[PDB]
Formats: sequence, structure tokens, C-alpha cells
Amino acid sequence: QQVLYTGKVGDARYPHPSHWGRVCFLSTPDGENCGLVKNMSLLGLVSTQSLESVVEKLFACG
Amino acid sequence: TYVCGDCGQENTLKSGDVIQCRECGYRILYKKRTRRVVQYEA
Amino acid sequence: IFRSLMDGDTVLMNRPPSIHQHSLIAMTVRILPTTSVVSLNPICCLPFRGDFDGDCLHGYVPQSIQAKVELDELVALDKQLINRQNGRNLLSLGQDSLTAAYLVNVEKNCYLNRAQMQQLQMYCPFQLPPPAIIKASPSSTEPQWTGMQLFGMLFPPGFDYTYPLNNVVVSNGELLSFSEGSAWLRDGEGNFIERLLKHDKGKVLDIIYSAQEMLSQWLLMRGLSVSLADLYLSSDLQSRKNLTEEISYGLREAEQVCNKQQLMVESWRDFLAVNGEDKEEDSVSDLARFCYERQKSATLSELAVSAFKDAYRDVQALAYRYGDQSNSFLIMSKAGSKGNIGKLVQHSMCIGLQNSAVSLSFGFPRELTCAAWNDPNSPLRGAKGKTTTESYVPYGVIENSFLTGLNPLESFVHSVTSRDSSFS
Amino acid sequence: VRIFTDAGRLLRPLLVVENLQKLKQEKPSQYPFDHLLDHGILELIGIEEEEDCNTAWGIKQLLKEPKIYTHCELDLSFLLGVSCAVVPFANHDHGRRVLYQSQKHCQQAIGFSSTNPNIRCDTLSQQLFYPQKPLFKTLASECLKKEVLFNGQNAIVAVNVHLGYNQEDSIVMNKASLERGMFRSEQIRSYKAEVDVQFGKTHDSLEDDGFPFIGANMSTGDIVIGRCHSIKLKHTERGIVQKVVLSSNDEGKNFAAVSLRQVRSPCLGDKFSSMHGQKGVLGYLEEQQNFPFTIQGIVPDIVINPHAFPSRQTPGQLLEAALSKGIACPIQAYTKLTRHATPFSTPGVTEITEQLHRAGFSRWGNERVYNGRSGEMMRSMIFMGPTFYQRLVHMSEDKVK
Amino acid sequence: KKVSYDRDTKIINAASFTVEREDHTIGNIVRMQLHRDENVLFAGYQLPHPLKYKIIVRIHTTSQSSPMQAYNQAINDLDKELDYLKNQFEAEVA
Amino acid sequence: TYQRFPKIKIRELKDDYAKFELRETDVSMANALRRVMISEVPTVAIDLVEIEVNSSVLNDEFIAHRLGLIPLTSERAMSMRFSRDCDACDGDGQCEFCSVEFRLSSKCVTDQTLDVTSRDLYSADPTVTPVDFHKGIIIVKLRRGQELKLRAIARKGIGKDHAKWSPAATVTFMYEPDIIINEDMMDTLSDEEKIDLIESSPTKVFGMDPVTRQVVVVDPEAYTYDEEVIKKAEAMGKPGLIEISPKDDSFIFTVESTGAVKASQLVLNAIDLLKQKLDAVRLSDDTVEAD
Amino acid sequence: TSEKGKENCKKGDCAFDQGGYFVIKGAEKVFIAQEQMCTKRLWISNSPWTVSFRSENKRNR
Amino acid sequence: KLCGLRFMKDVLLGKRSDHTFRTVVVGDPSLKLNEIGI
Amino acid sequence: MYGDRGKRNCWTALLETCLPIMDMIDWGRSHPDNIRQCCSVYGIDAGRSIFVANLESAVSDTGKEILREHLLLVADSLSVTGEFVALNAKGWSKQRQ
Amino acid sequence: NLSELGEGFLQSFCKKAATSFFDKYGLISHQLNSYNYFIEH
Amino acid sequence: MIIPVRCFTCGKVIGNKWDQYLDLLQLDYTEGDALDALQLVRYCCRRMLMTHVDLIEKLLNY
RNA sequence: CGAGAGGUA
Ligand SMILES: */O=C1\[N]C([N])=NC2=C1N=[C]N2[C]1O[C]([C]OP([O])(=O)OP([O])(=O)OP([O])([O])=O)[C]([O])[C]1[O]
Ligand SMILES: [Mg+2]
Ligand SMILES: [Mg+2]
Ligand SMILES: [Zn+2]
Ligand SMILES: [Zn+2]
Repeated sequence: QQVLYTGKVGDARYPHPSHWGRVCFLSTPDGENCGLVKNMSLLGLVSTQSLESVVEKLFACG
Repeated sequence: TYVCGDCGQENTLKSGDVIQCRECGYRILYKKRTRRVVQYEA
Repeated sequence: IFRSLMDGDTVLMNRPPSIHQHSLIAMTVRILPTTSVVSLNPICCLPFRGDFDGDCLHGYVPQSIQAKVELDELVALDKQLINRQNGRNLLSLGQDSLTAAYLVNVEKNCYLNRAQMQQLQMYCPFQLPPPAIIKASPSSTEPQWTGMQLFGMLFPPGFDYTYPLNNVVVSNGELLSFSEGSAWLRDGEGNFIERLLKHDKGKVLDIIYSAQEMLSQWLLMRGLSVSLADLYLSSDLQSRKNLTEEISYGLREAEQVCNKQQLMVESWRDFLAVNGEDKEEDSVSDLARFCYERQKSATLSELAVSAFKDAYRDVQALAYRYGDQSNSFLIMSKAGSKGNIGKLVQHSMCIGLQNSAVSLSFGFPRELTCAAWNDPNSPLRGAKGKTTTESYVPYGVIENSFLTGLNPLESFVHSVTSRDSSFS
Repeated sequence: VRIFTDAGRLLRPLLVVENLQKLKQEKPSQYPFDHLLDHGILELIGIEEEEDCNTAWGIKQLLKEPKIYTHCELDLSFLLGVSCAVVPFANHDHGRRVLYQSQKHCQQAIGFSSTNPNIRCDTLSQQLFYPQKPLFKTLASECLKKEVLFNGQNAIVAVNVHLGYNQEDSIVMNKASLERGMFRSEQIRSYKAEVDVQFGKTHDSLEDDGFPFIGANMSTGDIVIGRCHSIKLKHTERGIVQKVVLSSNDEGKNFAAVSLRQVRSPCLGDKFSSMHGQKGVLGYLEEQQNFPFTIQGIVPDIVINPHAFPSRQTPGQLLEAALSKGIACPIQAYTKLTRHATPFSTPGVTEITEQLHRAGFSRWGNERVYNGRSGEMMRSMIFMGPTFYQRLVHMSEDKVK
Repeated sequence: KKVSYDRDTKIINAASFTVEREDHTIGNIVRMQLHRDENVLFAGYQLPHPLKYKIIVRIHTTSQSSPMQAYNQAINDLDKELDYLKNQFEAEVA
Repeated sequence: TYQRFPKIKIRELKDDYAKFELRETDVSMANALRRVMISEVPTVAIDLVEIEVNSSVLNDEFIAHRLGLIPLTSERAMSMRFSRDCDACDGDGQCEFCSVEFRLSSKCVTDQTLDVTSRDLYSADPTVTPVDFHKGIIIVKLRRGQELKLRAIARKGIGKDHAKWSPAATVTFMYEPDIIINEDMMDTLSDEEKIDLIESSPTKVFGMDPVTRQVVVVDPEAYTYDEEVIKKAEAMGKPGLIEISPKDDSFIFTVESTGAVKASQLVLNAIDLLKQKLDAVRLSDDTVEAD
Repeated sequence: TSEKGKENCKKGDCAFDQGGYFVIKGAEKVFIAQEQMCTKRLWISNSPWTVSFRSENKRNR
Repeated sequence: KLCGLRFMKDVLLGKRSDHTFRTVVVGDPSLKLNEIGI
Repeated sequence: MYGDRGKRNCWTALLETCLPIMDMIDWGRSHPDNIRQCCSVYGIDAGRSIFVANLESAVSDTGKEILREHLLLVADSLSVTGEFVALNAKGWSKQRQ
Repeated sequence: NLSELGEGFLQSFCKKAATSFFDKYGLISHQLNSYNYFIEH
Repeated sequence: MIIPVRCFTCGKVIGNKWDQYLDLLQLDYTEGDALDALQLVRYCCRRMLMTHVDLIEKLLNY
């Protein structure tokens, strides 16, 4: 997480409820960059760009 | 005596410019270990 | 003209950072067969404020003779026996001689025979007192010594000490009485080390060294260990169930007291008055709204924290009832060696209050269960059912302890609370 | 209605119970993940979609109250990282110590270096002689099927005081155990030099090609790479020559790499760490004849000070020791034995006590020991158990200045 | 000199024997054998420095025998006990 | 005032296992005997090696370390002299009193993996042949080629250093407890509580007698000094039901050898070394007192 | 190295890394996931109160 | 970095001296309180 | 009270508001909580006493025991010129000037 | 059915599904997919 | 990584019990039964025989 | 000679 003046991180240092099952809320690098670096969970996947168009499929549903 | 990489051949080249394996093309060589007596304390 | 370092030379030791003048201590060089490491007495770690886990000490070697002469006259250890910050003693037994002295003064039922007493006398500067126990059984020969007389060989014959708080009476170098408290051994206003320093101030270091050796030998003879019985804090399964139920009821009572204390505001002056109000049931029917009202305010949160601590002191006071005398954690907490009662409570019974002192964008659901995490209207899900909210002061209570395990939501709450702790 | 199909979104798989009854068909089979995704047994849920659906934590809660648990989780221990899910009793320990273990001690451990060191000339390549996998089993480790997640060796660790030599979070080890091959590692350091002057001796251990022969003991003040200048070893450079690698790029710039190896026996100031944030340096080396031996003669390899537990607040290391002792001790039916140590699925304390009782030892993990110096029997039993420890890269001789 | 004899001036009939290159395996048995004698009042040993292989033995006797005499008698008795145990073991094996 | 009279009774005796009972003695004597037999009994082991051909996957130092821990027959350990005190010798090579030379050579010329065990390790003296238990101790594994030629020597050493000259393997001793049963408070306990009391013992020490419907004592030397039955009795309401105290003048030894020397010979050598140390101390004391 | 056969198992990698790095000058380089704000969601800020429409490709905010 | 106040601190305020050593420290209760093991 | 950025002090304004109620407020003990303006209202000695009391309270809350002489010396050293200067470089420069 | 599958069967299925997920994607798949998408498209 | 010889804590020679252990595991035997068949009564030797990982095979292959 | 990232107390 790119934060200007990492000395005063602010709010982006503590675990968030959105970190459930995505990044590890229990293992963070102790030091100046605490909370900025987050290790991903075992069941972590990153979505890629879809090639097919879903407009026709959405219009077909109703 | 120097041993080549993926190719099995002893180069045995001591020239400054000779760094390429003969008939192999790769430029990675490993120094061969000779028969020398060395003592170790168990 | 340069000779190698040998015995008798003085070096100026220091541990970074030098937060006070006692970090500079001049010590005599002693050659040891070891290599690539230095060693010192573990008692001397207090002036340096350093442990043994990778802490490195860098020293300075004077070259001029005058610097050596002034080094051991002002910066030596024997010249820094009085702490300049508070006027008390600087060197004290760190947790080990402390634990051994507490054990040897509290038990009063583990007598030492002649052989063990003579073996322990080799590390004591003074002579042997009378056994004082001639016969303990109708068919028991070999009169034995008591535990409190073993500690009495460390005091000079002309030393008189009195600590009324712990009922400690020392007359003619003999420890006469001692009830409990473990306060005269730790650092304080009337500790025995300070009285010894004010008595002679010539051989206090030798007395401390001899006491450390003797207490280490006695503790090795006895042996101290931590097992699962110390963490269980119960005699059997029924006692554990009773303790769990009592802890649950105490936490519920503390939560009720906190909710009652939260009503001490100007908005409920009509309800708090001695009159006829029909909204008495509505104050207790809305239980989940109290948490949201507390986490959105600062003064209310502080009052709730104070009330919860006041009501949770009694909950913490159950370890002495459900704990045994031989509990290692209890011994180390009473002796003041390492830890406290609250850490034992978190180990065995329950963690207790877990709140953070920073403003966040989420709160705690007051339940810390699976159903609480899935509730859309919980404070953890951004807004507690919408009029919207922008910031929260987290406030949660964990019923489980570190021995029984922690739920993932409980672990998340604990991590959020503990993220605020950092030296750097 | 908000729909997202762009990149950069974090997804995780979850079990859906709406069509979970379709699973029970052709029981013996290994399910491909693609097959399960196509048949709808599993699906990927985004962060925004998860807040709308109800998800159960464990599979036991699903069978209690169904129809309100449309989504379910595979394992709760997968929420943590790869370096944190492998730690046994992770939720039992304090957060600070678990963070230390998952961040620093995992990176600083000495374990499997590589199986092909001939092609790698990396600097400071450390490898342990006898790596050992932990006695306990973790679901994440079982699914990953990799033994490299644990780097270290397990030793019989007793919690007791030893003549005050383990004070201030110090460690006392057994001299006899270390001299047999325990915690013995090797350090391979590589020195590199580039030439665009040529390699040569130009007038003791150097050969005619400008490099020492393999097997030469190199010390300070000696030339490791000769150019004609030559590169000499510094004050703290030593080792035995292992291999010499010569390479060049298309530009014609030749390169030379010389690797020096040395066995790093455990010194008196070496730093060691545990799996629960227990870090300390060695304090004293004691002979095997002076340890508090048990009734069957098993002496503790490592003795730790009891005062660290009440302060550092690390419960679970004792649980790990008890579980390992129960697994290792023989039964006088080894099937259906408790071996898993999943962080969010830890077994109960009663189960551990029963397992240790069925092995013929005390239910609390403590055993009666006898003093090795005088022979007398100690009054209080000492807790002993084979905990898994690690050796850190920080050495005592690397800090001498 | 492996064993050195030092006399204590403060206490009558007191001696301090410093045995070099020794360990607990000898000091403990010597101390336990000295306690069997009726004339021995104080008998103990210590190892102040593990790095310096020395054993210091302090013997106090009454006004009937010298500490050196008691030490020699204890050593002789221990040697005789060892011989008896060796004979018993040899008879038991065969 | 005078010497003691210990008694020795042997229960089981084998080549590498011995279990004998020692009676009428002090704890210090048994502890000293255990320490001497576990740390002071000298044996023969490989300490110096000389490698000239090594193209295996393992390092030379690792091979030397694992070769130095191979047990060897030490029937001549008492008669041999230390290398430090061998005046009429140089120190390296095959010697007559201190060092014995060992030769090893392995070459794999087959497709299958060749395992270099400890059986193909020849020495000049047939009395120092390594102990064979089996396939032998695995040293290294060789692929097609990868020759390994080595020359090593063995010297007499004490088991105190490097923990490789020690022939003992966890030599132990107990106190042989005596179990005391009131035989009067057991009548108050019902048949249900007796089963619970029996199940409280981790080991098989107390048994249930069917004909008399009471508890008995079988195999008393298995209590392990674990406070389990006593705690259960105190919890059930019987504080002085079972009183177990260790006996001070009775011991049960268990000596396990690594195959270098026999257990009985190990005990004899330990006794001889203790006697020699006592004689040296006595000579030093006599020299100090006389002059 | 991708889709290597059985002959490449005995020569090449050590079978301990999945190969998520780069080779620039003999050193391994690893990319770290840079967390950036979403550009396909309406963003509302405070002080001052405003709503912004992010740019997808060209600066048409 | 060596500029302004940092230059003053690194030159005049803080200085490096000779005849110094820095090593790791361990525990040894056998030594006296005023003695250091080198 | 709101910070009066003008030349009028907040204490003087508070004295004017409390004209109808004067006997109820004990003016022999009422003092501003601030340290700097207390020296201008009542004198340097009152400000020094309040500073010593606050320093003792802070030391007690810190959990440490500090002798009275050190605190008195600090208080007297920080008010040599009759004005409590700051710990920055500007205060030291003003004190030296 | 409703609850005829059992409890241990679901635990075994969860373990097998985790194993299959680790076998298909692996520990490092996001970086590989991101780099492959940058070359093909 | 070949088996750690001499049972670092116990002192028993265990270098020749690896092939037998593998053969016993190849049959219908568990770890406990296999260790009991090799006459290992102390849990230290059992841990040494159980915690060892065979790494020399990958060294010979790669 | 500096610069950039990690770590130790
Ligand atoms: O930023 C720092 N500034 C400073 N002056 N000292 C410092 C700083 N950061 C770290 N330190 C030193 O580290 C220790 C912290 O103690 P630690 O972690 O080594 O031991 P414990 O006992 O506190 O914790 P554990 O490991 O659980 O036993 C400080 O003393 C400080 O001097
Ligand atoms: Mg510490
Ligand atoms: Mg520290
Ligand atoms: Zn080639
Ligand atoms: Zn010779």
C-alpha cells in the first residue's frame, strides 16, 4: 500500500473486516511499514480481465 | 582442467580469451577436482 | 609499549541507548576459556535494562593511567550502589533469587537435614544456626533445619530489620517472623537490600552474590517447572466446569453493570429520578443498542471501560480461589518475579476487555460468534443498520481464554486491539 | 444491482449448500477443481458479494441448522498466510508472538537450501545437515504436500532452572547432543569478480590459471581470485574451496565465482527461536552427565527458564510438546490417534491428556526426574516434551567488532 | 600438585582440600563417605567455577583425629567398598 | 565410620543389555558409577580421516562426521594408550599402541544405486573390526560413477568430549519402591470406585483380584513415581489410603551398550576407573600430607 | 522450463521454486502487488463534499 | 546526508574512538557483580 | 473558554461575567490551568508552583519515583528570566539574549 | 438426501477440495496469469 | 539427507533401521507398529525414526 | 564514495 510519509500511516495500519479470507490479518511486518505490507491468504486468487461480453447474456435473463 | 556444463567434455584451457567450450558453444565451465589428500577432524 | 589485556584491568561497559548514567559501569576484566562472547552476572542486567536474547554490549578500554584511576573511583559498580533517580538501591535480585527466597520463606514445611544444610553452607559467608527442630515425629532421628533459618545465614550478626507490612522481624541476624506479602524482597522503600546497604556498604555485593549462589542451589535441589496443570487452574473436570460457569456469570454481571453505568447522562435525568416512569422495560429490552451507543462516543466509552475494569477486578479475583498453592504462575505472580494476576486470568479463565484507543471505521458485534459476523446490521459491517456512521471506538469482550482457544473473529479482535503496541 | 467483471479483484472459493447433495455420486474419485467449478459445487466469491450471502465457519455448524448457511468455508485455517497457517496452536498464542513467528523467525530459519547447489553461486547459502519434519500435522501442510514449510529440528525441551545459567530469556543446551550432529549447519559464501588485466598468478595456493585448487583451506590474508589486481580475503573471511565457475556474456566480459564452505557448529552465543515467538541465545553448554535424567534415561536437550511463559504469554508450546509426546510415545491401536494441530481446529485439552495417559505417562506432561549431580530425586516434576525449534542466521562470531 | 592442603586459622580442626581436574563424581561420594564417620562434624564440597576444573572440600573434625586422617580413612573405605562390589559382581556374573 | 557392604544380584544379562539389582548402598555411589560408565569409560573411534577422491552429493566434512560416530569393538581400549601420551610414536598412520589405520574404497559401475554401508571398511588389526548388527550403517549413496576413496585412523578417547567415545546408552537406576496398603480403608470403597482407582494409574502396578474382590500389588517396580493414585485417593476422600515411599538402600540398574563392549565388562571397567581415580586422589593427599 | 518433460527433471531447476521471478543481471526480481483505488466506482469524498468520475483510459474525469 | 545538523552530529558531537570492542553478552552467575568475562 | 486571540485575556473576561456571583467563588484559590498565562495573571512564583505540581502528577502517572530536588531544579532552570521559555532553539536563544 | 452424507465425509471432501485447489492453481498463479495476459492481449 | 546416526539424544545406533522401516511401512503396518517391531521403547528414537525426511534421492536425481 | 530495501538490540 503506497502511503506518503509511512511514518504516520493513519488508519491503513489496522486489520479491516474486508480482509476476511483475502489477506492475512495476523501476520504483518513489524516496523515502519506495519500494515502497509499484507501477505495474501492460501485461498487467494486475483481476477483477470474477461474477454467475452456479458451484455447479451444479461439481456437474455430478462 | 575444466568441465563444461550440459556438455560432457574437459576443456583444459588456460588462455585468457579461451572461455567458450569446444564443439559445445556454451560459455560455462566448472573447475575439476584433482586427487589431493585432505585431512578432516571428526 | 603495548601489552595484552589481562586480569585486573578496568573497562567501561555500555549498552545502547544510554538512557541514564548507570549504563556506564566500570568492571574488572576476567579471562574466560570461552570465545566470541562476553559474560556477566545476570543480576547486573537491571542497570543496563537489557535481556539475554541477542543484546550486544560495546565497551571502552582506557589507555592513560589517570583515566584508569578516575574510572574505578567514580564510574565503578561499588560507587553506583545508590540510585540517583530515587535514592533507593540500584542492584536487586532479578526474579530468580526473588523466586527462591519467596519459596523458602512461604513453604515453612520442607525441612532440610544436616547434609543438605552443610552443602548449602559452602555458599554462605556466615556460620550455621542451631537446627531448632530436634524431633518432628516419634520415630524420627537426624534433627533438621527449617527453611527460614537457611535465609538467615545471609544477614550480618549485627543487622536489625523490621517490615511491619509483611510482619518481618530480623534480630541479631536471625529472621524471626514472616507471614506473606513478598514486598520486602522486591525493590521498594524498605527492602532488606537497602537496609543492608545503609548498614555496612562494604560487603553488600558479596552478600548478594552468596545469596544468589545459595538460592540457585536450593532451587536446583527443589526444581521449578510449568506444566498443563498450572494452565488448567482446576483440580478436576467438575471444578473446571464450575469455574467456566462462574466466569460466564461474572462477565454477564460486569456487562450489566457497564450498561447501568452508561445511563449516567443528562438525557436520562427524568428516568433516574424517583418518580413513576412506564419506560422501565424499554431500558432493558434494547440490549444491542447500548454497544452501538457506547462505540460512537468517547466519554461514554471511557466510563464503560472504567466500570468494566471495576466489575472485572472481582472476576480476576477468582484465580486465588480456583488455584492451588503449588501453581507456578501463582508463585511467580505473588513473588513479583514475572507476570501478574491479569496475565494468569487471560491464560486460564478469560482474556477480558479488548478495546483499541484509535478511531476506526468498524465496530464489534458484542457477541463474537458466527451469527454475529453474518449479521448485516452488526457494527462490524460498516454501519449498524444505518443516520449513518462515520467512525467507531472498538469495544469488545472475549469470553474465551488462550488455553481453550480463540474464534477467528476473537483472534481478529485481539489482533486489532494489539496492533497499537509497538516500540518503534 | 452492481456487477463487476474487471481485473484486480480478490476472490476465494467457498462451498455452496444449495446443490451440495449432488456431491454424493460415484464416491471413490479424486475431484478435479475444474469439474467442481463447472458442476457448481464450488464457486469464487468476491469481497462485495460475500457481505450479501450467509457463510458458515465449520462443517459441524452446517449440519445443526441448515437452510440459513447457503455458503460454507472449506477450512478456517486458510484465512492466514502460508507462513502462519503452518504454526500449531496459532490462536492459542499471543498476537505479537504469532506475528514475530510468521514474519521474522520463518525467514531467519535454517533449513532446506536446494538440491542442485552446483548451478547456484548465491552469497550466504546456509543448509542444515539433518532437517526434520515436525511430529504434528497441519491441514495446510498436508494439502500442500511440501516439507520445506518447516525449517529446523525438534529436541526434548524441559522447562526448568539450571543453576541460574538460563536467566533473562536464555537457553541452555546439551553438549553431548550438539556434538552428535544436532543443529549443525554449513555456510557457503560465494566471491565474484569480473574481468573485461587477465586472470593469472603473477607470483601459494593459487594454480597457473589464477584460481586455487578445490580442497584448499583458505584463511585471512590469502588470495582467492588472482588478476594481472588480485582480490584478497578480509579479516572475517575463511572457508574451504568448493567449486570455481567461469562464465562470460555476449560482450566478452568474463566472470569468476569462487565458493567457500565451512561447518558452523553451535557456538555459545548463537540465537535460537521456537514456533511460538520464543527467541533467545544459548547461555551454557552442559555435559550429558549433569542433566536431570528421567526414569528411562531420556535427558533434556534444551532447558528453558520457566519465567518466560508468564510474561511472553505463549500457551500452546506446552500443548504442542504434550501432543508430540503423546504421538511419539508407544501404546501398550495406533489408528484413530490425534495428530492434527490445525490452528482454528485444535483438539481439546482433555483429549490431549487422555492421549498422553494412554501412552503410560502423566496426564499433565510432567515426569519425575533425578538430579544428575547428586543423584537425589527432585520434589517437583519437570514438564518435558519434544518441541520443534529453529536456528536463526544470527551468529556470535558475526557480531565480534 | 593435584590436591592441596590448606588450614583454616579461624576454626580449630578445619581444612580445605582443593582437588584439581575433578568433578562431582568424586566430591559427592567423598562427602557422603565422610558423613558416616562419627568424628566428622562438617563435610561438604563445591564447584564455584565450571570453567576452572577444581573441587574444594571442607572437613571439620573433633579433637580426636585430623581432617587429613579422616579424608584418608574415607578414601580407603571407599576403595574397599569398590573392591567388595567388584568381587560381588564378578561372582554374580559367573 | 567404615566401608559399606553392597549386594549385587543380576536379573537379566545379555551381550548388550544388563539389568541387575544393587542393595545396601547410597545414592551417591550409584550416581558416580553411572556417571563413570556413561562418560569416563574409554573406547576406540575414528577421529582423523584423509580423503583423496570424493565426487558424491555429500560434503567431505559430513562424511567424516558420520564416519566418526560408527561404533567399533573396544576390547583393547583399557590396554591402549592415548595419543597424547604415546611417546614412541609420531601420531599419524598405522601405529602399534594408539592409532589403527582404516581403508575404504567404493566405485559404482552399475545402473542401480550403490549403497556404501559400514561393512566394507577394512582395518589392519582384526581386533578393531566395526560392530556388525543386518545391512550395516549406511554412509553414502552413489550413482553411476562417483568414486569415493578414504583413509582414516582410530584413537583411544574418553566419552566426555564429542560424545562419540561413550559406550553407554541411557544407563538408568531407580529406588525400587515399596507399596504400603492400609487394607482396612479399602473395605469402605465400593466395587465401582476400585475400578476408577485402578484406571488412575498410568502403568500396570495395581491389579484387581477376582476371587477376593479386592486390589493387589503386581509388578511393583513400574510406578514411575507419578502422583496419580495418591491424588485420586485424596480426591475420593481417602488421604492415607496408599503410601508410597522410595527406598534409599535399594536400586535397580539397567545398562544398555552400543555393541563396543559388553555390559558386564562396561561395569567392571567403570569400577576399575573409579578405583584408579580414588587411588590417584589418595596418592595426591598422601604426598601433600607427608610433605 | 514451461511444460518440461521427464528428461528436464534431472537437469535444470532444483524443484523447489515455482518461478515467479525475473533475471535481470544475475539477481532475482519479484513484483509486489500495488493496491490502487478502483477506477470503475463512483467516489464520494468529504471536506469539500464532491463526487468524482474516474478515468478509464484517457483523462476525461 | 552529511549536511547541516547531521554534519555537526557526525563530526563534532559524535565521534568514534579506538581500543573498543563489541560482542554479544550471555549469563554467567559464577562471576562476581563487578567482574566482566572477556 | 474560547481562545481570545485579541489583547484581552480570558481570565479578565471571566471576572466580568462572574460579577453577579462573586462571594460564592473562592478567588483566593482560583487559578488558570495554563502555565504561561498564570505567570502573567498571578506571578512567576504561582506558575512555577503549578508547573511543579503538574510535573509531580505526570511523574506519578508515569509509574516512576523521582526526587523533589530534580523537579525543583528543572522548574528553577526553566524560569530563570522570569518567563517559562520553550525547549526549542528559539527559547534557548531568547534566554541567552 | 438431507443429512445422509455424514460429517466425516464432508471433512474428507473439504481436504480433497483444498488439495485439488492447490494442485490446479498453486501458490504462485496470479503473477503468472498477469504476465501471460500482458503478452497474449 | 540420510538418517541422523546415533540418536542424538538417546545414543542408540539407528543408522541401519531405515530400510527395515520402509519395508514395514510398505506392508499393512502403521508407524507405531513398525517402530515397535524394531524394538524402540524410548520415544526419542521413535521421533528420530519418524521425523526424518529422505532428501538424498532428490540430490541424486537433480 | 554515496544511494536504495531488509534485519538486530
Ligand atoms: O527504536 C528504538 N530506539 C531505542 N532507543 N531502542 C530500541 C528501539 N527499538 C528497539 N530498541 C531496543 O529493543 C529492546 C526491546 O526488547 P526485546 O524485544 O529485545 O526484549 P523484550 O523482553 O522486550 O521482548 P521479548 O522478546 O518478548 O522478551 C528495547 O529494550 C530497546 O532498548
Ligand atoms: Mg527479553
Ligand atoms: Mg533483548
Ligand atoms: Zn560443452
Ligand atoms: Zn602411537
